[PDB]
Amino acid sequence: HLLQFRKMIKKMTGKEPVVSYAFYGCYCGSGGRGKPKDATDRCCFVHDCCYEKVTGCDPKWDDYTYSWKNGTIVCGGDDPCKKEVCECDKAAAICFRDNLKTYKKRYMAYPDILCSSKSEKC
Amino acid sequence: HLLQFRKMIKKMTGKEPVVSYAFYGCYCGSGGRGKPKDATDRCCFVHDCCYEKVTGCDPKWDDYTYSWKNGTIVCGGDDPCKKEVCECDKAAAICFRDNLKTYKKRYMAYPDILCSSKSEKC
Amino acid sequence: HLLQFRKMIKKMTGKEPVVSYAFYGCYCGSGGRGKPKDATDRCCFVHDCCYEKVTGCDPKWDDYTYSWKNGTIVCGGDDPCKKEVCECDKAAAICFRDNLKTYKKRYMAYPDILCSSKSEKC
Amino acid sequence: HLLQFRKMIKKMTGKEPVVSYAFYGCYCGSGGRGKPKDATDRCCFVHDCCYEKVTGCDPKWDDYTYSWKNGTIVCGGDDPCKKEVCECDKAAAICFRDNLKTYKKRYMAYPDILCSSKSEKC
Ligand SMILES: CCCCCCCCO[C@@H]1O[C@H](CO)[C@@H](O)[C@H](O)[C@H]1O
Ligand SMILES: CCCCCCCCO[C@@H]1O[C@H](CO)[C@@H](O)[C@H](O)[C@H]1O
Repeated sequence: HLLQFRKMIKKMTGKEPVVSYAFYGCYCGSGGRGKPKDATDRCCFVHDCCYEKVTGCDPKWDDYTYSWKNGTIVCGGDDPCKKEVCECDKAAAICFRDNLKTYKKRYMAYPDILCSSKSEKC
Repeated sequence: HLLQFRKMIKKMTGKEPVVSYAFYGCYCGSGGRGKPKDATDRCCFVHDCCYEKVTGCDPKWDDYTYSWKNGTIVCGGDDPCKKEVCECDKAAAICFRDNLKTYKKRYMAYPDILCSSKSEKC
Repeated sequence: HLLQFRKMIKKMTGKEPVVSYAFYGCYCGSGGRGKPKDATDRCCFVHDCCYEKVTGCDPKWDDYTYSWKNGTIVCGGDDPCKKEVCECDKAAAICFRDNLKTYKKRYMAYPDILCSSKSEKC
Repeated sequence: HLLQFRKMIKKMTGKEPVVSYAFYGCYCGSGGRGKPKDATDRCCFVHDCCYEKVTGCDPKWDDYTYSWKNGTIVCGGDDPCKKEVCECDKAAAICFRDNLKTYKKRYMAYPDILCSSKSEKC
């Protein structure tokens, strides 16, 4: 679920996801188009590619089980699909954390009309 | 150029493109996500696939030359790229015209958050 | 803080504020222009007028103290400014609740370009 | 009309208005909030104040008549209202031209949530 993803980003980043990542660049918002603006935007591009590979369940609205075993997110459960989407999220949150240093405010709330016409492939 | 595309849609549809198509469904707005809501939305999905195939120029901001020879849009010029994008637009405008009968007001200004998580491939 | 405001709207409305109100009409989004589209949009117009009257602090990013004493939001604290902005929020959330019946989906994510040219005065 | 305004900015600035000014700062986008970010943003703030003074017609969607007599935009017509809005536009385009030197890319597509809470008065 996006609300679980949100909690992962918050803890690993220290920022309010809805304000800082929900509309960042060209891929963090809903969908995605053109070429990723930067490192953080690439995180969203990859996460987008991740959700598309998920077939058995709904990555957006399906709840998955996870824990913070030793400061790190650990995805569990017997459902390989929901765990699959949990890993997509875990990887994205860590991706945001690693590239926090290159985070540009000019990119949050970035207008999609300004995104390149040719989109990068997963 | 989107402003030329707009003139094609207006003449072939009789509607103000900025109001009636700029935010229609899941693909007519900027970018696109999930599954096309309907016929008209499919027009935008295809047009989106069209602009992605264009490599040599900018489909969004590059001006191309065309004429209305015999009530039909005719794309000209020596530039194969700009003409290529002109055909993308010409096809979309005609696509809107043919499916005008299935146009649903409930779909203009459609919230992207409600679009499917798995997007259709070109 | 907007994140506290968001919690008020959620509890009083039952809807995710970021999806259902962050882009509603002509005033709920950032800023505001033209004439309020409907009742819900008027809630935002008034809330906008409320934040403009606040002088001593930052209504958007300043945290205020409040409680849910008896199913109703109660604003506290010794700071008259922060409490002032808490009341702006409290009033807006209740405003959304009372007009939930007239909430129109066609208005969430409403394009600002379509908003009237002459804006109503506070 | 905004489409005429757009042609003025293009000729006087050499930039695509929809990309470079439609989302610049805190006032160039639709509506406006807080304090102008810079000189260019002030152009939009003033233009905003200009459109609000117009009463007899629609500055956004009403067409006015003008010409480029001697490299300079000249507003004509017998309609004082439409001419009134033509001057608002003419002044803004010139304003953009004069401050092109201070144009900051970090400000195009600027997130309105980051705009000051107290808006400047016309
Ligand atoms: C009125 C309800 C407010 C709930 C909190 C919403 C927080 C997100 O707010 C949104 O941020 C976007 C970019 O970040 C902007 O483009 C939108 O104008 C703004 O509404
Ligand atoms: C589609 C036409 C866009 C023309 C470029 C406009 C440059 C920014 O111009 C702004 O446009 C707003 C709407 O976005 C208007 O409400 C404002 O009057 C104006 O400041």
